[PDB]
Amino acid sequence: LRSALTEMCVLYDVLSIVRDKKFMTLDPVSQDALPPKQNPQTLQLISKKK
Amino acid sequence: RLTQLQDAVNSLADQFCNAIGVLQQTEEYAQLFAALIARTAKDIDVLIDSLPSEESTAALQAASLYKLEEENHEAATCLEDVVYRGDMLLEKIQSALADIAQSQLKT
Amino acid sequence: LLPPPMQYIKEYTDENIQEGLAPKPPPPIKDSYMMFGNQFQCDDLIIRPLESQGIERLHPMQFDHKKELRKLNMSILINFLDLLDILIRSPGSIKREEKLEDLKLLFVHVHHLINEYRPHQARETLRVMMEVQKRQRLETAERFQKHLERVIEMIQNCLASLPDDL
Amino acid sequence: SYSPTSPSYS
Amino acid sequence: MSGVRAVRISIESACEKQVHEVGLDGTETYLPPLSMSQNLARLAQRIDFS
Amino acid sequence: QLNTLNKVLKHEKTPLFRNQVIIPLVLSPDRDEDLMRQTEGRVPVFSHEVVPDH
Amino acid sequence: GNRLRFQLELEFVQCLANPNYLNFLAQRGYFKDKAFVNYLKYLLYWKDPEYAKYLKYPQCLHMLELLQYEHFRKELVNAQCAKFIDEQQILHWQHYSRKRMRLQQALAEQQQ
Amino acid sequence: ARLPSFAIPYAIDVLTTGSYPRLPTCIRDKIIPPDPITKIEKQATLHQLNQILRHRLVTTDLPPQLANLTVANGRVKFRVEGEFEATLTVMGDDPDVPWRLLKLEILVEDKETGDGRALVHSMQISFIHQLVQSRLFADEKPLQD
Amino acid sequence: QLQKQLKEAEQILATAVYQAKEKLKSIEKARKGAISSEEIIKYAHRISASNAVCAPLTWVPGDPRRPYPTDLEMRSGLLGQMNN
Amino acid sequence: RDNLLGISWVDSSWIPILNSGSVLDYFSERSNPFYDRTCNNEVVKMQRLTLEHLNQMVGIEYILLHAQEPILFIIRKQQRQSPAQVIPLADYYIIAGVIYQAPDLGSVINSRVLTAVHGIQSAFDEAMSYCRYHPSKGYWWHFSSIFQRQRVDALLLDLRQKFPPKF
Amino acid sequence: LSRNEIIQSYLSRQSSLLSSSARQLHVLVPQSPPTDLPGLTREVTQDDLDRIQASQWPGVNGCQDTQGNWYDWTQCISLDPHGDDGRLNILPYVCLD
Repeated sequence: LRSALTEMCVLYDVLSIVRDKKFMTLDPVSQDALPPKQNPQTLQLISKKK
Repeated sequence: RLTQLQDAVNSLADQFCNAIGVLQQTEEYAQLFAALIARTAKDIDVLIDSLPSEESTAALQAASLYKLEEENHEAATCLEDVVYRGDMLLEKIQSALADIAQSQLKT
Repeated sequence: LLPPPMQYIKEYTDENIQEGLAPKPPPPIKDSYMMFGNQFQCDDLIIRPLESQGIERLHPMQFDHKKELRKLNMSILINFLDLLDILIRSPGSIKREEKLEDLKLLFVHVHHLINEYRPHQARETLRVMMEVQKRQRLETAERFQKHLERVIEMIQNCLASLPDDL
Repeated sequence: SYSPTSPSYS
Repeated sequence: MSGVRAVRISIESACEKQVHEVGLDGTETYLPPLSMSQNLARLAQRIDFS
Repeated sequence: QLNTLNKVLKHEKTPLFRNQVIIPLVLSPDRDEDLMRQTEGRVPVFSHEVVPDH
Repeated sequence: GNRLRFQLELEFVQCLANPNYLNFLAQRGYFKDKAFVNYLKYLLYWKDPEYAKYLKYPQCLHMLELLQYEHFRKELVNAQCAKFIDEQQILHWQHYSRKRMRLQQALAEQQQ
Repeated sequence: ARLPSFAIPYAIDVLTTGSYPRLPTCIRDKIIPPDPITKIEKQATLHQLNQILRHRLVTTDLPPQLANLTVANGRVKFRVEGEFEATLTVMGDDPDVPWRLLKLEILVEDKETGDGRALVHSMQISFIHQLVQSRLFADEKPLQD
Repeated sequence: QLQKQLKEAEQILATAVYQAKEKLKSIEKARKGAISSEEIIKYAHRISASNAVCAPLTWVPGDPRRPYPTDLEMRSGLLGQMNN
Repeated sequence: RDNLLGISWVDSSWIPILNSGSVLDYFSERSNPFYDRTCNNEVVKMQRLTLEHLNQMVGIEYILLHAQEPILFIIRKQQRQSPAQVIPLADYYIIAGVIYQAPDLGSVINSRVLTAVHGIQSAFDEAMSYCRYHPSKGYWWHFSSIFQRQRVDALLLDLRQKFPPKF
Repeated sequence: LSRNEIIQSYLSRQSSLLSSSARQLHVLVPQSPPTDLPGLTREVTQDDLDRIQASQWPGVNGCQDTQGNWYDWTQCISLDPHGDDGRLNILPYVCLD
């Protein structure tokens, strides 16, 4: 539980550091996460199953 | 000492470099450069004058280290004998104090 | 391509755990060539390699380090003055190039020579080191001897005061 | 300024 | 001179003072007090009671 | 509750998050008393280790 | 051959003196295996003088001893550990040298 | 090409032994916990404490009321056979170390009044214990106080 | 008073002999210690030839010269190169 | 090549010789996972001269975006359709001579939530096995005062007043 | 590489002088014709070993200096070779902690 809390806290810290422009950025480089497979369907199926 | 001597030699050589650089690049600069270079040169000389002429370092070095080993052995024996005497004395005084405390408590 | 920071030995290791029995023995003292890091670092070598290997030697075998270091200091100042003299007469003379190379050589000769009279700094200092340790042992023995005498005197005085009071 | 610090920055 | 002869030279460990802790920006710390007369009571503190 | 809420928020006509790219401007080994207050005590004095780590 | 074994073991022990490599191995989970502790116990042959004669970087030996305490390997997975140990190592090194030099020079200049 | 130093005793230390006596020890103090003493050590330390307790007792004016004391190899075991029982001990150097009460067992144990129980709440016993311990920690006349 | 004086004397003796035992321990380490001097000189030159035994003259907080084999020396180092 | 976000590439020699002018060269050292031979800076190196040629021949042009003199040097990958037309592809940031790829605001958060909740789920499964609830008993989790104490407390306060504590 | 600012140049003088630094100069030591091993072939002469341990040998065990003050290898010599307030500082040759 302590470790889970720590990961949560680290994410919150990074989000609060993006909340402002203090030592950070947010430039949206027009990209596109292209998945070259049928990963989604298989993933969903296996996940639900287990 | 030797690191200081190496740094002084390097600074003397640099002295040449900075002086010439300044020149290519007024009178007070040349005066201070010459004075500093002469001073560091004299310092290097007086530091070299403090070097040692080679002596034994082996012949005398080996003889001295052998004598030192023998004397270290004999001094270890003497000091352990002295510690033996002190331990006997402390055991005696501790037994005496314990007997006195027991006799006082038995009363 | 893209190698990582180096991994632990995988070739061996599995043998060293074994079953806690029949283990591989310490490898023998390879008294020859090895490859630590990237350098060969082979065994059987000296401490200050002679300047004869790799460069000219301007100093005779008498090598009275103290006198030759003093001469080399003089040659360097005089050679600097000559380099200034090449600048007076012809800057483009070949002598400038010869002057620069020799000036480095004279300085290198000083650097080789400083290494050359350095040896007292180890073994002779080792000699003083051992003498100092022996002197410290003698001092501790003397302190014990004096402390024991003081304790004996204290015991004697206290004992007299017991029966003297009796 | 700020070279990577093996010993801590003074 | 040439052909130095190495003899059995014994040297004692140079443990006159130890730097238990080293702080930043210099400032050396010599925590080791080199004692025993009090170290016996220090070890008696470690001794149990319960 | 918290996980369902987070997933729900992420999937309700919100901007496309894969587009944006996080870039650090300045790193100074200087003591900061404001980032220590803002992040509630963790991650003080934005050093060099902290950007590869986070 | 035994020569390659000797060379690889020498390189590995000299590399162990790096806190970065130690944290690397600790995070990657190599220390948790009971094979690596036996390999470390076997690696103790470097304490002999005939083997220590070939060690260029001697700072490793002491570190190796710590690895046998079985509490040094459970920790050190943190990066702050490598931070602190490398800090203290470089601090001891540089401060010892330069502080001896500066103390001698400053005392000689002030006493005059 | 500037050569450094002959290294003085660093080379000697590695060859003579191995325990690096350089750098910081804080590594071991902060990362490695200390190993506990074995029973042999226990008995020797408790015998040293017995001698120290003998000295402290012959110096201190033990009450003549009872003062039933046994060294018990670690504790004077000051015991009245009446209604009180205490175990005082020292922590170090004889000149100025305070005492440690440790145990505050109450001897008044009647089988006609208190059946299958003590005679007073343990919390009150611990309160009296800490009170008398803080009172003896003043190095006034703790044995009697 | 006699008992107190005796105890003080005992403490003195104890500390003195404890220090003597420390010296004896050094002597026991030293006995096994005796070795060739030339060998000591060679090992000192080996450990001191690089920036390991002595911090460099100009070594500030920012140097490739590290107390360990860096990472480029590791990349060409036998270790992982031969494990690959 | 498995995951470009999870790769870091470095080189010690180039580290001391690093300056605003040489950052592109460091990315260009080749055998660097982030950069590619296909990029036109590489084509420019193969040819001759680097000037306004990135605005003439328009395509894959890695260009420095923001720079801090000592360590921080951010690089951006652009795909140009024409002069005065820029399309940003990705951002690779170099901290302390160590190149990383800038994480997406969302891929990072997805992985982060996954690790935290996976930890919470392992803890939950373990706690459920720890539990041993039954119809009889509240839930075995396997895996006072005799009231004569008011007079004792009165006596305690009495001895407190009589024998005061001495620190 | 232009430098040459009065301030930049002035820093150079102080830094260089600090590293480097009525005679108060060490006594001149002349030729050493008999070296203990090769020159005089007097290897293991007992007088030489006795002299190094306790007697003052001008260059084997110390530096004589002028004014008569004797400085052993472990000690640091403070001397003033130039005719100025600033004094050269030879740190110890051995420096055994």
